[PDB]
Order: sequence, then C-alpha cells, then structure tokens
Amino acid sequence: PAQDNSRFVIRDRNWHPKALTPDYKTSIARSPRQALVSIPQSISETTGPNFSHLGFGAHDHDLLLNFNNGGLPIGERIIVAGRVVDQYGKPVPNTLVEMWQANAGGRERHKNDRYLAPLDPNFGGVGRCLTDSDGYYSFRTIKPGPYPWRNGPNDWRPAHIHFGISGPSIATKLITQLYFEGDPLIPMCPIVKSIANPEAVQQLIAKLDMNNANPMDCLAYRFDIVLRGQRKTHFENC
Amino acid sequence: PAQDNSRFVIRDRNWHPKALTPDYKTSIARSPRQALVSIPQSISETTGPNFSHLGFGAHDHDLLLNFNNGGLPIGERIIVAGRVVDQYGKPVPNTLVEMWQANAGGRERHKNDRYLAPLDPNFGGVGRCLTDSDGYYSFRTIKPGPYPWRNGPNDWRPAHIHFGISGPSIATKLITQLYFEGDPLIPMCPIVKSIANPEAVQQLIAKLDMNNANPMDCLAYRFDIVLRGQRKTHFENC
Amino acid sequence: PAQDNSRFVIRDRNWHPKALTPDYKTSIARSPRQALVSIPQSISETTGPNFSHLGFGAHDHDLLLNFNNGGLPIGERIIVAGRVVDQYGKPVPNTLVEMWQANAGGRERHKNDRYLAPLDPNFGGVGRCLTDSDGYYSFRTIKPGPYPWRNGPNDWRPAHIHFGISGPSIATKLITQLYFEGDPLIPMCPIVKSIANPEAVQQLIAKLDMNNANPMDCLAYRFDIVLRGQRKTHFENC
Amino acid sequence: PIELLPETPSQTAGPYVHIGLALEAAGNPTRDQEIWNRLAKPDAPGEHILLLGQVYDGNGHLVRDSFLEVWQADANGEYQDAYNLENAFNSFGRTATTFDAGEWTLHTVKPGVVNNAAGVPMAPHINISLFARGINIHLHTRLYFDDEAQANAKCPVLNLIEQPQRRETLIAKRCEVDGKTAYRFDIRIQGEGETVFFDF
Amino acid sequence: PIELLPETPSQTAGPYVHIGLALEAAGNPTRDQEIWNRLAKPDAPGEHILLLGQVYDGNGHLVRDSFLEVWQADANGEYQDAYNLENAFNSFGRTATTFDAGEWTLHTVKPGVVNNAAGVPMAPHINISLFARGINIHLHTRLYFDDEAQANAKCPVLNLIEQPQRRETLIAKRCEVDGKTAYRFDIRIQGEGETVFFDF
Amino acid sequence: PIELLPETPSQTAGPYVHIGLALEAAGNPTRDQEIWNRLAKPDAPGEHILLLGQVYDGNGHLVRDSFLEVWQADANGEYQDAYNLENAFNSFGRTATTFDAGEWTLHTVKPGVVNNAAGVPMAPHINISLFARGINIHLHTRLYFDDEAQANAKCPVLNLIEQPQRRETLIAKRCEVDGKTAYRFDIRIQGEGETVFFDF
Amino acid sequence: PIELLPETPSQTAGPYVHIGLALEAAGNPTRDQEIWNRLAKPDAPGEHILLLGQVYDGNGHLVRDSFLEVWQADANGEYQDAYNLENAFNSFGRTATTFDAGEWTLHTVKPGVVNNAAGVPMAPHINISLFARGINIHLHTRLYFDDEAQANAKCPVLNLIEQPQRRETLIAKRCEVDGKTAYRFDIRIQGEGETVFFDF
Ligand SMILES: [Fe+3]
Ligand SMILES: [Fe+3]
Ligand SMILES: [Fe+3]
Ligand SMILES: [Fe+3]
Repeated sequence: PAQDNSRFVIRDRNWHPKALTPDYKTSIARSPRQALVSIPQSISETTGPNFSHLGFGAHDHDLLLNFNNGGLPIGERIIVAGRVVDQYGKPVPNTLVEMWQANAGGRERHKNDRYLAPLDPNFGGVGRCLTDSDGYYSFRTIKPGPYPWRNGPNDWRPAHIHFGISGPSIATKLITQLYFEGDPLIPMCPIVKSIANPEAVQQLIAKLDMNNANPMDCLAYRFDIVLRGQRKTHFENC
Repeated sequence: PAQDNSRFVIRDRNWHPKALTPDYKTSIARSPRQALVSIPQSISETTGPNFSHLGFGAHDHDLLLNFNNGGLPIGERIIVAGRVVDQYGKPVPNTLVEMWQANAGGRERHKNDRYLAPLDPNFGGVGRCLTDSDGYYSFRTIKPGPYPWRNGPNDWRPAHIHFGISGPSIATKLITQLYFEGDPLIPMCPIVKSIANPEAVQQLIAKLDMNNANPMDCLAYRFDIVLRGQRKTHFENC
Repeated sequence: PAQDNSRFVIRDRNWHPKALTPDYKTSIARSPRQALVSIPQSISETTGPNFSHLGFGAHDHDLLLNFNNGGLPIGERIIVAGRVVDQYGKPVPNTLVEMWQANAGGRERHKNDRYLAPLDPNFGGVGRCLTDSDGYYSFRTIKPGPYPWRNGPNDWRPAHIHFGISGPSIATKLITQLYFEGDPLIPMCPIVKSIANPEAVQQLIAKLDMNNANPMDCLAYRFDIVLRGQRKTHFENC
Repeated sequence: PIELLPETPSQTAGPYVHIGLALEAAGNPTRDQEIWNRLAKPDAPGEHILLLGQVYDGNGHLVRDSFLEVWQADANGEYQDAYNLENAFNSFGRTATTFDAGEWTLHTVKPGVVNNAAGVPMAPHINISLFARGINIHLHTRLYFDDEAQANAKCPVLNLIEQPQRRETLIAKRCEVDGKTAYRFDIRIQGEGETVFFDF
Repeated sequence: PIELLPETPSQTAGPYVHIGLALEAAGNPTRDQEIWNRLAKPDAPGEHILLLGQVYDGNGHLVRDSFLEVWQADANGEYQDAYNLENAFNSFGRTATTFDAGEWTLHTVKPGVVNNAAGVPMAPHINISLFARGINIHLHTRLYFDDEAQANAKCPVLNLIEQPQRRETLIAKRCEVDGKTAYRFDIRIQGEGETVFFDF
Repeated sequence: PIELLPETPSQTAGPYVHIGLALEAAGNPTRDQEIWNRLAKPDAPGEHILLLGQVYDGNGHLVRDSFLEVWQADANGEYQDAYNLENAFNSFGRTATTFDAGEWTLHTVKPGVVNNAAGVPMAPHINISLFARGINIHLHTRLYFDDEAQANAKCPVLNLIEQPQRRETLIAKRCEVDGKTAYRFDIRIQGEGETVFFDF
Repeated sequence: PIELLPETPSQTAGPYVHIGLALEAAGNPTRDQEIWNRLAKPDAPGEHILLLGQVYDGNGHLVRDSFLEVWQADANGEYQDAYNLENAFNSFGRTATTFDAGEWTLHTVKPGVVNNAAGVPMAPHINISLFARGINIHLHTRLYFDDEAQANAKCPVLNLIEQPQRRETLIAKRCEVDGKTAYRFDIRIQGEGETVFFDF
C-alpha cells in the first residue's frame, strides 16, 4: 500500500488564478464565498494513484492516428513535448499526462459544441501518456484553432490544448491550459486573465522548438510543467 | 485610351529586398548580375489596365464558398481586409487585388505540392476582388498553415497569403506576401529576411482586428497596402 | 555495426563563418557560388568512427615531451583543458580531439613555412587525446606566438591553436581555432572576422584558468567545445 | 528568502472536460482502459455502497458539467496506489454529472480508518476533488458518513472547522437505492449551506 | 528631407503563383472570366502575330515556373486601359511557362509607334514584367522586333543602353509557326547574354 | 522560441593542416598509429578499388593543400565504426593532396547499398568532407560510381539535386591506374562544373 | 492588434438627472417640446396598453430617482425612428420613478414582432436602458409579455438565457388599471429575483 513519507510545498494561491474573477462570467456563481479551511498533510493528501500498469493503446499519445477514419486530420502537424519536474527541479517519472483540444477550426468533438467550423472525420482530440524515467512526455497532434464562446459579446479563446497531470499525490494533481507562443489572443482572454501575475501567464506559453521539429514533416513546441515540490518529513511529532 | 498625365515616385530599391539574397537559395541563379538600366517614365510605364469591367463571379472574394464540393473548409475562419493607398496617402479605387494561399495544413492546391498534410476537399485557395471607391478590399478565407520547403534542411515558411495588386499603372503593380501578427516563424524565414530593414518587414505584418470580427463566427486581420505615390507632371519639356 | 538511431540539430549557417568572406583572400576562389543542396539525415550522415581502440602513445597529449630531442621547448608552459558537450549540455565521451600549433616565435614545423622565427629543436607542434567519460580532455604545451602572413600587407594571425573534434558522427565533426583571452590581434584578424556575430567570436576565446594552473610550474586555459546536439528519432515514417 | 521554481498555474477544466477525461459521459467511443466510477468489483472485501450526489452553483441551479476525482482507503484503512483494472479494489476513481444524468454516482466500499501524521485516527472519509467550467482551481473537500457520528466527533480534520454547522456540510445522508445501502452527498459551491473546502 | 509613406515591400511570387494567377496553366478549374494570353481576337485590326519564348536562369537551365505580364499599344500606337473580354483587343495579358510547357506564348498584334515624354518616337515594343520563385522583386524588360531595324536604331529608350551588344538581348527574332508570323524572345536572367532589365 | 547552446564556430583548417592530421604529408615523423588512406587490407572482402582525384579552385587552379576525410560502408553495406588499424576494413579514412602529390589517393573496396531513413536504398556512395586554407567551414559531398547507373538513377539523394547536369558532378569515372580498377573523382569548388556540396 | 479611438467613458446620471432629462418630474418649467412617456396618440394603430413598474435595489428598497429610456416597434413590427411630437406613434420615450411617484408609467401599444439578424422572429418586446445615481454605466434589459407565452418560448434572445428561472424576470404581468389593459414590470437591480441585464 501507499506510505506517508513526503510533504509537498504549500501552494501559492496568489500565483494560481483566484476563485472569483468576474470578467470570466461563469466563475461568479461557481466560486466559494467562505474561506478555504487549511488542514495539515496526512496520508490522505500525500499519496495518490500510480498509473504504471494502466494499459495504454499504441497510439494513445498520437492524435494524428488515434481517431483514424481512413484519413489524416487537416491542420498544422506538431509535436507537443516537455518535461514534468517538481519545484525543486526533480523530474516526475511515470506520471499520467492527459490532454484534449479542439480541431484546426476550433470545433470540439462534444454534443454541446455548436460552433459552425466543421468536425474533422479523422480527428478525435484526446490523448494520454506516461512520463518516462526522466520526466519527459510527448504527443503528436494538430494545432488547434481559436474559438468564440459566450462570455463577453466578442470573446474568443486563444488556440490552447487542455492538460491534466497527476503527479505523485492528490496534493499535486493539476489541470491547466497550454497556449502558443506569440498568439495575439492571449492577452485579451478573460480566462488567461484570471491569473494576476504576468510572470505566471508566461509559464503557460509553449515555445516553438525548431530543435525537436521533424524536417519536411512537423513543427514542435515545448511545454515544461512544474508540480509542487516534494520533500522528506523532518523533525515531525519530535 | 490612356494618356501620359502622371508620374510615379521612384522605387526605393534598398527598402524592397535585393535581387541576390543568398540564404534564399533559389535567388542565386535567378538574379541579374548586371545593373538595371534606368529609363525616364513614358506613357508605356505610367499607364496600365483598369479592370472595372472584368466580370467577377459572386463568390470570387470568398474562399469559404468559391471552391465548395459539399461543405465548409476546416480551419480558422477569418476576414482579411484593408485599404490600398499610394505613398501620398490617397486611396486607390477600382484596383484589382488577387490572392492565393495554402489550406489550414499548409498544403497548396497545385500538382507539384507533395507535402504530406492533406488537401481539403472544400478548399481551393484563390480569390480576387476589386477595391471600392474608398480603396477598401476584403476576403473571407481560412488562416493558412506554415509548411516546410527545401531551402535549408529545416526551413519552414510562416503562415502567409500571397497578394497581387495592380494599381493604376504597370509602374505600381506589386506582388507581395501578407504575414500574421506574432507568428514566431517570421524572423527565421529566409524569404522574409530578403528584406534588410526590419521596419519594411513590419509592413508585411497583418494585425488582429477585433473590431471587424463577426462575433460567434470569424475573426478579422487588417492588412493595408501602400503603392508608389502618383503625381501630375509638372514643368516637363519646359 | 553502426545503426541510424540519432538526429543532429541542423547547423546554424549564420553563426558559423560564411564561405565567401573577401577580407580573407584565399576564400574568394575557394568558395562555392551555387547553394549547398539540403538532404535529410540517414545512416551515412548520423554515424561516424569511434576511436576508443586507437593506439595512443604515452605523450600524445603532451607536447612538452612528445617531440624531444634532448630538452624542453622554450616558451610559456601551459595546460589547455576543457570539456566537449553537445548543444543539450550532454557530455561527449571517448571522442577524438586533435590539435596542432606554431612554436613560441610563431614558426610552424612544416617545409612551406619560411617565416624567419626559428624552429625549436624540442618542439613538434602536434597532440591528440581522447575525451574521458565526462567529456574532459587535456593537453600540455607552450603558448604559440603570432605570425605574419600574406593576406593584406601587414596582417598577423593572433596566437592560436588549431583543434579538430570528431564527435559521434560525420555530421558533428568540426575543425576550429582556439584564441587566447585578451590578445589585441583577435579583433583585427580577417580570419576571425569571417565570423560575423561578435558573440560567436567569444566562444573561440580560451580563458585564463588559475584554478587548474600548477603553481611554480605552468599556467592553464580552459576551452570548452560545443558539438551539434543529438536527439533520438521520434515519430518518423509514422 | 529562498524561492523555488513556481508551480505551473491552474486553469479551469472548461466545459468539455468530458472529452479528455469522461469519454463515455461525453458520448464519444472509449479506449480499452478507462479511469471510471467503479472502485470495487463484487468480490472485494468491505461493505459495498453506492455514493451519489448533485452539485449546485450559488444561485441553487444544478452544475451539469462537473468532473470529480476521488481517493479512498480500502475497507482495511489502506490506500491502494497501484491502479489496475484487474484489482478487486482501486483507491482512485472518477465520476461526473452530465446534461443527461444531473447526479453523479460511484460504486465502492466504505473506507476503513487511517491515522493522521501525529498518530490520531481520522474518521472514515472519502477525499474529493471537484473540477468544472467556472472553477479556476479545483476544490478539495471530504465526504464523511452520518452513521459514524462517534468517530466523526473525534476526527482531527473535522475538528479544524471552527463552526459546528459547517462540519455538517461534509456528512453524507445514508439512504437505500434498489435494496443497496447508499449515501447521498450534495455539494453546494456557494451560498446558503456552502460546502466546506480545504487547502493543504 | 520630405519622407512619404514607404511602398509595401515586394516578395517573390513563389512556386505556385499559377494557382492564383494562371488557373488553367496550374491545371485547376478556371472561373468564367480569366486574364490570359490572347490579347487580340481574330477580327482585331492590325498585323496578327504569335510571340513565344523561353526563360533561362544563370546556369543555363530552363525556368519552368515563371509568370509574365505584358502591356502594349494597339495597332494605332494607343494604349487601351479599359480591360474587357468582349473587346477585340486588350493591351494587357499574362502567359507562363510550366513543367509540361517550358515555353510561353502570346497571341496579339504588332503594336504601333508611341512617343516618349519629350515627343520622340520609340520603336514598336511590348513591356514585360517577369515574376517567379527566386525573383524577390519583379524584372521589367522590353521586347523589340527584328523587322523594325531602322526604327530600332533611333529609339530613345534602346539608345540609353550604353553597349550595343546588350541592345541585342531585347530584339525578338521573326519566324513562322504554322503559316502565322511569330517572334521568338528568350529571356536570360543571368550570365552570358543577360537580358537587359529596366528600372523606372 | 527554444535556443539551445550554440555550436562552436568553424574556422578554416589552414595551410599547415598536414602537421596535425597528415604527418607524413607535412614530411614530419609519424607516431606508431596514424589515421590514413588505406581503408581496406589486401584480404578484406569486396571489390578492391583505387580512388583518386584533384581539387580545383574557381580560377581552374589546383588546390595543393587540401585534406579529405571519408566515410563509407563496407562491401556488405555496413558502417564499421570501431576504428582499429588491425581490422581488415575500416569505414573511415583520410587522405590529402600536397605540393609533391597534387592528387589524393584512397585504397578501399566498393561500398554495398544502404537504406535511407525511409527504408529506400541509396546508390553506392562514399561520404566526403573537404577542408583547406580558404574554406571557413568544410564542404560535404558524395562520390557515386558511373558503372552503377541503374542504382544512381533511383538514389533518393541524387534525385534531390534539381538539375540533371548537376548530378553528374558527383559521378566518379571508372579508369585504370597501373592496370588496376580505379575511379577518378575530381572536385571543382567553384565555377564551371562546380561539384554539388550538401548541408545536413 | 488594431486599436480604434476609445469610447468616452460612462459616468453615473447623478441624483438630479431629472433636471436635464425629466424637467416635469424634477418639478421645473418645461420647454415647448419634451421627449416623454406617451409613445401612442389615442388614434394610433394597435393594442393600447399602459406599462408600470418599480425599481428595487439590493436591500429591497425602492429606487426613487431612476430614469428609463425605451425603444419599441410599433404594432406592425416597425421601428419608427424619426422622432416627432406629431407622429401618431414614436418608437422612443422616457419615464422616471420620483419621491412623489415611486412608480414609473408609460403609455404605448403592444409591439409587433421583428426578426433578429438570422431571420428568426423574436417575441414582442420593449428595449429598456436604466440610469440613476449609483449606476456607473447604464443597464440594458427587455420587457416581454405574459400573454405571449408561445412566441416567448421560441424567442432566440430569451433562449440565450441558460436558466429558465432567470427568463421569468423579463416577463411583465398583465393586470388592469381603470378598465385599461396594463402590464406591470418590476426591475430588481441586485439580489434575489435580480433582473437579467444584457450586454451588446
Ligand atoms: Fe478549451
Ligand atoms: Fe507560398
Ligand atoms: Fe595557423
Ligand atoms: Fe451633478
């Protein structure tokens, strides 16, 4: 079974976006009005699932082939790669990274998406993978397109890919959004502006990575993720 | 018939790209080694075709509908619009503006394009439009994608749309490439770098124009073109 | 046998010196006029020799003793050491480092050098060494002196040592020149000026290293070399 | 002071979280192995129960696009981390409320007792993470049981909540659904009866 | 000094200029009205001629992807700017060399004499603009006719070319292609026999 | 974008390259083990062949201070990387042209076929890297054989060179030197008949 | 991105807004022509109705100093934009709640149906802008009618509101004041039963 042998650095709730950010309108009714109750870390918060033996399909990390309907998706072919480390710089191996995104037109494959950009018959939009020994993951996919949503009368989300990272404990699990280097929609989006510090915003911007590109084939972007620092317990209970 | 009642401002050959720009490999065997011979403007160079009576199809400026074999193209729907003025700031009315581009995946609809990103069965990639009385033109199309090319071993063109603009005379006629705001491939392309002054590059950059977007539908880019200034002849032959 | 499992980051041909750099005169007739043709990497370009089993003599890396006709060379006794890594910072172990240089007065031991500074009967001017498991190499030698040459009418090569490094493949192999910190001839040498960016020049300047010096015996310089980065293939041919 | 690398900031899971994380629930085809809501196969030790609940925003309206992650000890109070679709019991699971089903459900076993780090027993609990559109950073809460009043009164985590009435929002109501013991746990994100959420 | 707005810089037409500018020649569907290589219909007044030529790069190899625009007076020496597919004669056309067709062709009428801005007659010529991959800003040239030798000798434009041998590079050679009077004009972008190009 | 550490820049090998890399050629005493021009020993399998050539500059003059490194597969198509003077075949070697010897020679065996990354076979080739005074960064080229015309016509590398006449500069001419089978490979750095050089 | 000139920012209308915009109601002398609360003259076409309502703040107290502007189609579904005291019907008018009078009143006709931009018919509605002290930028809302249950179920604007309970705040209740058909529409600025407000 799991053993309580770690503590995780406390989160900075001023770096992460606050709960109530009124310009992202849906956060008004879904944010708590009472203060969070702080509790000490026990074995319930410092352990979590390990997905080493989950059986992955061969193309679970490859979105150009995982939804194959006899063709190749239309859109910019890219590899999205990166490394998952904790705040001390230590790689996080065999952790589960899950991602989902729109197609190249901004249309998502879900019953409730009625935007007019068409579905792509060869593109599903979901992928998953386990970080290797060194903390690296990689996915292949098509660059998603921006899309409008009913927030303000003319809001458009920037192209983004959603990520879900498990880490070693439930204290580390995190959902976020990856955005693309240079995209001018970024500073105008009320979701991205739910983050107050412009330096935290930068951490979500994936950079063009010509070094990992496959010449004559696909470009590559680099997104490194940092999970809460993990440390051994010391002097506890005496 | 056409009359010699105009003169056009002399082109600044250090603002436009030179003929020999060795990083752009193909320019090497296709650039004159002798100097260009200057010749004074006559009626032969200061006049040119007027396309007012060319019969445009109804969909000629609309690339979401002018190819159409079943549906809509996959890609970010966008209006590319602007104004065509000469160097005195005077609108250029009734001029012809032709454009052509790749699909959302960087595949061009020509026999010789062998890149692996697929053709889009609903997308052709050509449009033409005549500017109005105020010098405005507009197209609706999908944002093209970058594509690789055999120049250096890992060269990728930035997403671009080619433009051809007639103007009032064969002296003002110009072919160029519109680029998109923020694309981080722009500073690495050897074709963009055929232009030496970084301020001349900036003029090829289309800006995101949220004001012209159709909400819940399509975004807009703004590209304005500036042709050689035109003036009436003065004090000629005395 | 060697197997194709690596890719090397494409060379930045604007960081390295160009082929035609007219102040360096001999390059005028020895530079190609047609463009280089780009080819994808295969097993022919990504593999190369390995020199672990070559039979090094015991003083191969020690120029104070490897030529020796009855004494010691006259000149500033120095150690030149450093590390060979790739563009990722990964060390390059068991690689071949060759070097050759002039003597203290700038005369080189070759029939065709007719420079009036004498030959030193205890000095040869050649060394080789294989890097260690961490990528370190090291040689001991005397500091070369500058010499004049037939380029411009009063050109003088700054003191330098020629280096050749094999690395893991023919794609990585490189011949270069080490210069010494502070030498006022460095910015006036046309060969060093073949490198257009001042930041690339700094990479060839060995720095004085008092920490590695043997007190009462020899100074030391540090010269680190960086070869093309190497990565595993990913998503190729699908 | 010593600064370390800053954590990647959180963002909302957004409306379509179901697509990457609840495939069946997004009406999309599934892959062979999915992380879902059945933590205990029928032959697993302990008492089998059904958990169900709904989510409310601060106007009293249902949240039909939520996604919840759970984490619990087995019947012996042991956290089983090696996740595997062939174990009789897995400590982790996921569930969701969709437009079709406004109520999530979970099948598992009543968790046994674990101690806090100071060695004091915590009452049986389930650890919950809630994620949805409008929630910029996920909300942590714990579900306790109304039939464990003795152990709930001594829980060193429940006694950190100052006001007694607030402790009540974490206690799921035992009921019966098809002759199966079930507990209902509703979450109120905001307002009257707002569920207690933690930070750790 | 007085600085005006700068002209939008030029870029190369690129390898696929045929998709936007010579549809048929790109082997793609055409629109109802296309600007093409037939400036004169059969009943246009004047001497009907066929023009043809090839384009060579600096190594001597054919340029198979060029696009060309011509501008010429009618037979009376008058420029007709009102472009229309119904006119028997248009002053403007376009033609291209392609992989299949290394040669371009133009169907037109031999132009009449036009004067320069000082009132001195120029010999009959066609104004050409050449575009293609590798050509960062198009190249301007003029096609003159070898059966107009006496007029060619006095043209004030051709007399601005300092060296007589370069003037020859502008003279198209009279020939017959299937009973029709034709003039061949090869452009040499670089090297031996380099075609004179202009700036204005 | 992501910037890695920059590669150390290349500098010319210089007129005295022979002193550190071609000892005998510099006319200096050799060490016990030298990397030289005899890739194959008399008993190595495959077809034994002598290669030779001359190197020209852009004025048509001989380069007598050039240094060449080669890399080739053995007769069965395999790259032998462990270099060792006792092996029967080493895939690597070096040679040089000097004032004395205007011509370089290399004693090896005709390479077997290898595949590109895409599984397509290449024609038999020898990889060459050329260094000298006046060359700032070394030139890469490929030596192919004129008697392998069927494989050359299908090599996916030779077909990346656009113009056919440029492909011929890479095809060494079978001849006989002292009655022995030989292929002459002259390199032209600049000018008429300039040899194709690659970047990879 | 393209930035346009920015819009002159809004500021509250202040407590004494009646002095510039409701002179009667401010108890000050009127000018010959005033824009007021009688949209329909006795003989205008359509169904003559009286509209009345109160405005409440977040504590539940009457806002007695508000000002309201309205814009409605006439009885045939046409926007009468050419304001004139002599028209039988003006599509625009203004009213206000004061201390004497806690309730605003408006005399008009029940508007006909107009289509939205996509060609779909919207239900009969009156557009309202509300202003007052404490209101920094005016509030937009729409008055719909309870006897038009069917057209309201299909209104593409009323369907843009997610929560069915929130749509009801836009529906005016039919009643009678002195034999005359009347609708009552109360506006709740903040709080429980908070009126939906638009942005466009
Ligand atoms: Fe999203
Ligand atoms: Fe292009
Ligand atoms: Fe030297
Ligand atoms: Fe006031």
